[PDB]
Amino acid sequence: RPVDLPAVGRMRGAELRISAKEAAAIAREVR
Amino acid sequence: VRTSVLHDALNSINNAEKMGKRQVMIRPSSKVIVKFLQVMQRHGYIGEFEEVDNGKIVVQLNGRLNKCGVISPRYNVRLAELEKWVTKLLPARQFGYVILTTSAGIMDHEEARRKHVAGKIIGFFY
Amino acid sequence: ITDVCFNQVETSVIGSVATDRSIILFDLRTNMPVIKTVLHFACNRIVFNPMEAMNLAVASEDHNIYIFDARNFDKALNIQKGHVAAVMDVEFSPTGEELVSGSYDRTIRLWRRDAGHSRDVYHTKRMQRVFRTMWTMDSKYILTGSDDGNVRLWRANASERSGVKATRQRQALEYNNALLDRYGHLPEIRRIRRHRHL
Amino acid sequence: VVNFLLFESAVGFSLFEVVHQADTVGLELPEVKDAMKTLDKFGKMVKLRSFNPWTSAAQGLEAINLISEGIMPEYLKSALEMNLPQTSGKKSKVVLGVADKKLAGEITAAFPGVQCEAADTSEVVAALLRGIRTHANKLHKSLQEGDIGRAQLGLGHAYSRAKVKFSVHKNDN
Amino acid sequence: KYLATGLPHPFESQQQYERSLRLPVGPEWMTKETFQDATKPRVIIKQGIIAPMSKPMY
Amino acid sequence: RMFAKPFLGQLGNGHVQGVYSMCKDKNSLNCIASGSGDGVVKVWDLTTRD
Amino acid sequence: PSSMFFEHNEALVPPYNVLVDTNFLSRTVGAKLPLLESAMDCLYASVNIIITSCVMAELEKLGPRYRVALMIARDERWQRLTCDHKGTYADDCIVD
Ligand SMILES: [Zn+2]
Repeated sequence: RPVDLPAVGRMRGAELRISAKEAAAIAREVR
Repeated sequence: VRTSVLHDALNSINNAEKMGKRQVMIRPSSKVIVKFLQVMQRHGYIGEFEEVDNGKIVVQLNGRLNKCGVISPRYNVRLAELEKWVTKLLPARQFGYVILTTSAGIMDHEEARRKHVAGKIIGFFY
Repeated sequence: ITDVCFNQVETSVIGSVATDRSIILFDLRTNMPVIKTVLHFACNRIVFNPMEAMNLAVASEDHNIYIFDARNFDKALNIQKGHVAAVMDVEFSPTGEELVSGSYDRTIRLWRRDAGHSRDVYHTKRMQRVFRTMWTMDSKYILTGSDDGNVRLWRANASERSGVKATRQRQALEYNNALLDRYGHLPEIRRIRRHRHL
Repeated sequence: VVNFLLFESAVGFSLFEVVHQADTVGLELPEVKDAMKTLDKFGKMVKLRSFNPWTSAAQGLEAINLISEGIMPEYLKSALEMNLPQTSGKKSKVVLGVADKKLAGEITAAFPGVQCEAADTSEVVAALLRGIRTHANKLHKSLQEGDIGRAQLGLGHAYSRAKVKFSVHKNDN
Repeated sequence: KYLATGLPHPFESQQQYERSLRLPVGPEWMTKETFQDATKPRVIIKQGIIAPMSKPMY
Repeated sequence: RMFAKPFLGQLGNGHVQGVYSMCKDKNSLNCIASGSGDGVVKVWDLTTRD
Repeated sequence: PSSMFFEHNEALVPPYNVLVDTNFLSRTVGAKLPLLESAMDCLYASVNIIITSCVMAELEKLGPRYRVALMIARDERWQRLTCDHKGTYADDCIVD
């Protein structure tokens, strides 16, 4: 697998789609 | 059709950085693209670009960057969230930058921590 | 103005390239530019000849090295064409008779001054791109600053070992070089001396 | 770029003149290390120019007790006056190669036209004096009266006894 | 395969090139002085700083 | 073609990002310097490449 | 060897010397995971973290897709153990 790919959402081309749960999951981790 | 002309531009930049070309022809121009490349040029990942008119952008690139990307839903982010967002988007905290559309403009996360302002995550490069 | 180079032989003559696909000269004694020629493609780097004061070489995005005369910019004195991607750096040997070019693909190309085609090509899977190549002042070893973060030390004359040689050793080497200068154009000798693994 | 080099040994001090000097970029190369090993490929580098032996063991003792402390002796100044071309460093210099840095500074202060390179700082002259110390028995053998082993033995004993003051409080035999 | 397929670059005539080689280089066929003078290289590089030329020689 | 072995070595550990400029000393013989892409420069001595 | 009491190495006391292989290095860059910080958080002790030139050689021999992991390895604050052998095979280098 590619190393450079980030861990939050799926990547298609240059567009990175983040589901609404994942941005909530980061806000849960901060709190 | 991808209305995200920023994503079409960044797809062209990623194709050139993979294919080893030394310039592109970003055919639909904008102003958010120009600000994005202004940040990339501040951090030295792109040599020199010009906006010519019919317009389009000619972007001399150094061969230093790895990946460009846009965050498509453009989530809002505070500073205490910004640290975790940086360390979850970048492979390392000292490599690459996250782009923010703040109330002070469009800038990187280090300039956002300098100027003490939060905002929406729009894109990233490394 | 991308590159700048003092002429080391003739002092107070400065050459420069610019992204107008142009080369410009400068006389430092009367502080003004001198002449400007527009080429077809952009030139990455200018350099001068350390033994002949008037000859210069531009490494250019036409995959090409142009050896020019600074007195008559009408035509190129020589055109070295061997590359695949753009030429990033060119450097004359301190004896003034050879050239190194590091290219934007993964190659170093060693040239004679009157050749017009590659004497040698150097490459490596670990070498990622090539940005700056320059001789040592021995004119025997070349150095390569890459995009992998590595400065590598290669040698020109890849099959010629250094150090002190005995007389019957360096006579055998000089005899082989003179014999290849004579019979180097015959078919078997030609194909074996031109074969290099790219 | 070295022109001459000093080399001090127990029988005396000799200065060699280098011709076909050593490659400085390929000093860590195996072919150049093999050249520094073999006498048939290092005697092409060095050619013996001058030799000054001691007159006596007292002069050799004074020679060590000046050179190790750093100060150059008057007869070393004499032989350098005789062998080096008389210049002052305004338009042409002579590069000498010496083993010690304090001796380098003093030879440069005594002769302004001679630029000295110390073996403690410069790797070229370090490898070159290392090769001469390697082959020092054969480079001198045409004028080496006897050997060097007993000379080094007696001179090390004389130097150690002068440093220790051994005979004035060793009496039990 | 031992014949030559075309004329080399400086030469202009078959008689010129095929009569210009004409003499073996080796030590079996020529004297020692001739062998040394005929296999001396054109550029003789000694060790040291090869600095660019200060003043015109001629 | 058999004894064509051109690679000799590599100066030190290298840089972190790529080497985007380098320059020799035209007076000396073993003084090199190289400046990388993360803006760190290094001065190398060619006699001790470790 | 001394300091070996029946498969219990008494030579390893903190600061721990940790040799890094290319597989571990590629996967610790892939898992968004900081190398020295996670090693210190695993061992609860100060590590010094070394990379052999065979490991750097295999990371360089892999293409420019792994340039980020290469830069992460080429961080300056870590010890570089130069190897004196031929093949640049990281497994046999580490085992020897
Ligand atoms: Zn190893």
